[PDB]
Amino acid sequence: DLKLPRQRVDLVAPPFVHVHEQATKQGPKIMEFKLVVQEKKMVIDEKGTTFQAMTFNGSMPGPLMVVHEGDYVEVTLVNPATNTMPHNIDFHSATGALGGGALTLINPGEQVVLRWKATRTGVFVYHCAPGGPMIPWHVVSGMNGAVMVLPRDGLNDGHGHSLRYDRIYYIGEQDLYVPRDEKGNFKSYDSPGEAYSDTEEVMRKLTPTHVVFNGKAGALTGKNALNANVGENVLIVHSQANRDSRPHLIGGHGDYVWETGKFSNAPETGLETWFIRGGSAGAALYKFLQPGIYAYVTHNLIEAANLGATAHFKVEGKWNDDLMTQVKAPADIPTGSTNENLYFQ
Amino acid sequence: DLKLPRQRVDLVAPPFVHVHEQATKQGPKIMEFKLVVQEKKMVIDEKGTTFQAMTFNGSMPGPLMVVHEGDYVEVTLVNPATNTMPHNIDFHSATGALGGGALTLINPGEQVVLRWKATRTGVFVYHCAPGGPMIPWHVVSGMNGAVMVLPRDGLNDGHGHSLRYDRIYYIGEQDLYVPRDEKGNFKSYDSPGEAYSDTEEVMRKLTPTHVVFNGKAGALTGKNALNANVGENVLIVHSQANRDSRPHLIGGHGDYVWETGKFSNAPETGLETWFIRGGSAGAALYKFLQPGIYAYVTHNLIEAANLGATAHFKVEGKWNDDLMTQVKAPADIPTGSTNENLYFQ
Amino acid sequence: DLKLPRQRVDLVAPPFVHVHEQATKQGPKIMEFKLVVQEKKMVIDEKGTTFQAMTFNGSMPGPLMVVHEGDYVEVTLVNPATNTMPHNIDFHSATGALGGGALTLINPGEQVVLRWKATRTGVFVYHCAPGGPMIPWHVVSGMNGAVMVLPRDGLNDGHGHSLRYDRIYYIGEQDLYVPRDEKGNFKSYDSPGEAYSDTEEVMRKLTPTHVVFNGKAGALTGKNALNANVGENVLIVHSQANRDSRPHLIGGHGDYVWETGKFSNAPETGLETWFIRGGSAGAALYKFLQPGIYAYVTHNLIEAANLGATAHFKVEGKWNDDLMTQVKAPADIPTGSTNENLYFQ
Ligand SMILES: OC[C@H]1O[C@@](CO)(O[C@H]2O[C@H](CO)[C@@H](O)[C@H](O)[C@H]2O)[C@@H](O)[C@@H]1O
Ligand SMILES: OC[C@H]1O[C@@](CO)(O[C@H]2O[C@H](CO)[C@@H](O)[C@H](O)[C@H]2O)[C@@H](O)[C@@H]1O
Ligand SMILES: OC[C@H]1O[C@@](CO)(O[C@H]2O[C@H](CO)[C@@H](O)[C@H](O)[C@H]2O)[C@@H](O)[C@@H]1O
Ligand SMILES: OC[C@H]1O[C@@](CO)(O[C@H]2O[C@H](CO)[C@@H](O)[C@H](O)[C@H]2O)[C@@H](O)[C@@H]1O
Ligand SMILES: OC[C@H]1O[C@@](CO)(O[C@H]2O[C@H](CO)[C@@H](O)[C@H](O)[C@H]2O)[C@@H](O)[C@@H]1O
Ligand SMILES: OC[C@H]1O[C@@](CO)(O[C@H]2O[C@H](CO)[C@@H](O)[C@H](O)[C@H]2O)[C@@H](O)[C@@H]1O
Ligand SMILES: O=N[O-]
Ligand SMILES: O=N[O-]
Ligand SMILES: O=N[O-]
Ligand SMILES: [Cu+2]
Ligand SMILES: [Cu+2]
Ligand SMILES: [Cu+2]
Ligand SMILES: [Cu+2]
Ligand SMILES: [Cu+2]
Ligand SMILES: [Cu+2]
Repeated sequence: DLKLPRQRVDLVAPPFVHVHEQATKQGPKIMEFKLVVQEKKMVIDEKGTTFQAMTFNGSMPGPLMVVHEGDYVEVTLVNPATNTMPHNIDFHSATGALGGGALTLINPGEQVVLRWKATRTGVFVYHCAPGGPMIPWHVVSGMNGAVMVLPRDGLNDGHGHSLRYDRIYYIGEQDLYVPRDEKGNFKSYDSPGEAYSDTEEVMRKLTPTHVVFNGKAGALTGKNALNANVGENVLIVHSQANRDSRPHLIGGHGDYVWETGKFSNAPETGLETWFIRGGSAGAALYKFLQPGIYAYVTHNLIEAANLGATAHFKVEGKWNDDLMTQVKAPADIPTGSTNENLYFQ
Repeated sequence: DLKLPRQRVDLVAPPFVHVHEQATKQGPKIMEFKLVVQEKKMVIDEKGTTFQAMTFNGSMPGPLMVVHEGDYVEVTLVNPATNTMPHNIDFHSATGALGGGALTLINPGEQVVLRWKATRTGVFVYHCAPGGPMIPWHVVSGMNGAVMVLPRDGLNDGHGHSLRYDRIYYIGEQDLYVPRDEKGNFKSYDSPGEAYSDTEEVMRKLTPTHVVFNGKAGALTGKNALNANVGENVLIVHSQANRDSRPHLIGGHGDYVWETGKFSNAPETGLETWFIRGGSAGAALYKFLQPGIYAYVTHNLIEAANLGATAHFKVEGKWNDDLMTQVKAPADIPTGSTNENLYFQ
Repeated sequence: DLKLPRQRVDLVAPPFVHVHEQATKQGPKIMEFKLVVQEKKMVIDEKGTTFQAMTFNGSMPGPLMVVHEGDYVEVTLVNPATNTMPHNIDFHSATGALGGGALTLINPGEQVVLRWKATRTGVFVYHCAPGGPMIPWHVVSGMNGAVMVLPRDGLNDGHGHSLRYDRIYYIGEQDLYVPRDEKGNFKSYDSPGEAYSDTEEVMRKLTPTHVVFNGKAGALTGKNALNANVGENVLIVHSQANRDSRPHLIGGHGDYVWETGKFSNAPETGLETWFIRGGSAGAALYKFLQPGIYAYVTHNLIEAANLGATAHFKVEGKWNDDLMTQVKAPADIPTGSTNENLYFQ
């Protein structure tokens, strides 16, 4: 008796995002999505450490879903019989039944269909939440993604001006809790159930062993750097389902930032570093002004450099010497400025 | 020579709140409160772990005090002779003398009377702060609560519209640092002074053993779930005197959120998760739209599920299938969608 | 071919700030600064613990630089041949080349000259970032400071009213990771290179051993308390290059707070406690209303009291009994209020 047109969406693997309109003249639709749970061993760092991951659609994070305010979102959640555990889904975008968790619990060999109305604009976390201690364990094993609910007129600056992005990337940040043996080496297991007891002990001390973007250390560096061009406005959606993060674009800014992630609120302008509260998604727009490599980090630099939480942008274009220039390349310290140099000595 | 009418307030135990007006036509009053310090052993988790608590009025958190802008707050602080330590009180709502700490130090067998003018609107932490290392130790032993200073016209949305709550709950979140023996079992002591040295060692590593609402794991679940009804606007005041928190209402939202807690600032709209900075109180309004169980957590889900930080709301009313429905209950995965399902495989 | 007037600035050691105008009728200038790297052993706590620090200009934090929107900032970075490591500088205020890091790498015996345009208003972190794991290690060894880019019309309240400070202080907060031996005693080293391996192990567990203002526990207490007078509007700039903080002025407030630190955004009013995201600077204005000692802390009170993170203000002036008074000094609890006292018993 919901009498609206239906539109299948084909999801794509992060950090990319399925095709969508920003501003739309379409009316409300039933937007149809499918998520398939996959339990699998995955490589999470550059030394080849593995862990028993649980995922939506085989990725950490799960894929970004994009709809408009007033759409209905009809999600088929599938739990293949090759899986070992029950799973469900909780949309922070949705109203009632623990975000849908209380209507989507499925055993291996089952699927369920949930519909929720997109009444709240912004970027939102979705995650598995089967009950009790299994809630944090499924989330920190990788069962979390995000959904974006755009206003039908697209983004604005909170002051009556339209904002349009040229490109969008979804950065899902994952805190991982990998057990170690007595010598400090990471431990391997043959199933998620076998890893559980040792993993819960690490989780209880609230200190991750790894903090990664797109599921592994180095996943968005080198060959898999994020592309952009000088002049492009880029939307960077950042989610963290369990733990705080402080995003920073090294050599850039957040031109417009919704750090609490909700487009009914005006964005902040010109941030250096923003804050994604654990259990949320946020978003930053930036118009690139300079070519070159840009690191995108959480600005706990220990987590960024030593636990896995660095992505790169490779930006093509021409250098602007008015914004920044090397006036003098590295040279020998004269003599002759010794007394000057002071001085604190 | 302060020539105003006096009004006694009788405090009640959290999560409930003493009777008060939102909007008032009363002028400034001297609002009279009494807090009695109680040192006592308390049960803090579902396994019956005890710890040597220090409290205002026998509860963690201490009770919520409610006054209006321009009121004077006259607090009698009592330290019974059955107590073993000195105590005092610091109101983050108050101006001068370290929030009142420097005027309220009392030994067992003494009481003191402090008056502060409510010049700043919002929700604010109060806590004990006797000096030096005793400041964190008294606070993380449970000596903290909150005070709400309402505007005389009540709450508003920052855009000229009145906001009224039907119900108010005060959620005090407490980080606890319980010593363990060599086998990992929690240790018991005969007095707070005996527990101190071992507790300070845990405190120094900044990782709590427990994170609890209303003083213990499970304190606001089951029989003591928070009641509401569909259509009610509920104000949820959240305080944390020592450590950050990220509140989330599972299956709901924050319709209007003052996460820094101060009603001179417009609230944010439609949040999924908000952020209570350690040493502050914040507040969220929500109008319930769906019946059923709602979990209220800090969205570090490890802390929520495994260290004690989950409350429940039980909401009566009729389900709205337009907002959310189970389109198809759990069923067998057909065959026939195998190739479809993809695909990431 | 940049055809503007040049103005040398002489930096001063924090928490003080070089002379500058708030509002200015000067046009854009090339503002010339010099920073000299100094590696040196420094005392970081009241027990005389030492560590192998790395600094800009011999201080933690490095000094505050102040310029106006549209100025060009020309920084000579010097790495004396007595140093052992390469260094560079990344301005979060600057656009391109990793904030300048990619144009300023210098070996001992070298200097480099970088120019960046001050296109973004606010307070911003600067820090060393030589590459890879050396980025967090140089930052948490003390190589970080801040730059303030004022609007040419000075500060405003976001609602068309000018804000002017009488005094400015720069509080740089530093998380330190000092290795311990098997007995728990802090370890000493003859060089930063010798300290590195043991320090990286502490860094990896994300729990600092010390959290200090102006480079050491007690650095802004006693003789070095910050001075003010009743009626003065004081700007308190707070930076943290690697880790979150939650500033609080005990017995005061933040009258106007830019916790994300960027003056294109209206400040929040009347905060109790604010939040400096790791990798950022923020700023709070406060007009002192009461004389006496004020503690300024991070409101993790364990970090404030037990790990080093307390500063003091000593404020001269006359006490205002309307704002706060001790109605009755500590006295014997009567008898006769026993039944009253209740009650929770
Ligand atoms: O009381 C609401 C509670 O029930 C759930 C089932 O988990 O949703 C249902 O609500 C009613 C059952 O008592 C029915 O009217 C409805 O058919 C059903 O979806 C939860 O969503 C909610 O928490
Ligand atoms: O971190 C403890 C200790 O363990 C060792 C191996 O015994 O390294 C492990 O931990 C390192 C830090 O996480 C990893 O780099 C490595 O993959 C892992 O085996 C030691 O090298 C280290 O001292
Ligand atoms: O200098 C203010 C300082 O004193 C206190 C006492 O702890 O308040 C007092 O201030 C004056 C004492 O020098 C008196 O005028 C007043 O009677 C008294 O309350 C503190 O509140 C403050 O930090
Ligand atoms: O956590 C360490 C280790 O200690 C034991 C008892 O030896 O359990 C203790 O710690 C648990 C986690 O906090 C608690 O659930 C329990 O109350 C406590 O005794 C072991 O069971 C555990 O492996
Ligand atoms: O592609 C930009 C990249 O180069 C740097 C050098 O580290 O800046 C340079 O940019 C160009 C070199 O390809 C030149 O036009 C320019 O002379 C030079 O400064 C970085 O700043 C940037 O990341
Ligand atoms: O904290 C561990 C343990 O080590 C000792 C010395 O063995 O103290 C060290 O650690 C203390 C806390 O950081 C410091 O106060 C002191 O400078 C340091 O030597 C013990 O006293 C303590 O139990
Ligand atoms: O400038 N960021 O590390
Ligand atoms: O949806 N919260 O765990
Ligand atoms: O009131 N601050 O600890
Ligand atoms: Cu799951
Ligand atoms: Cu959630
Ligand atoms: Cu006390
Ligand atoms: Cu306080
Ligand atoms: Cu360096
Ligand atoms: Cu940086």
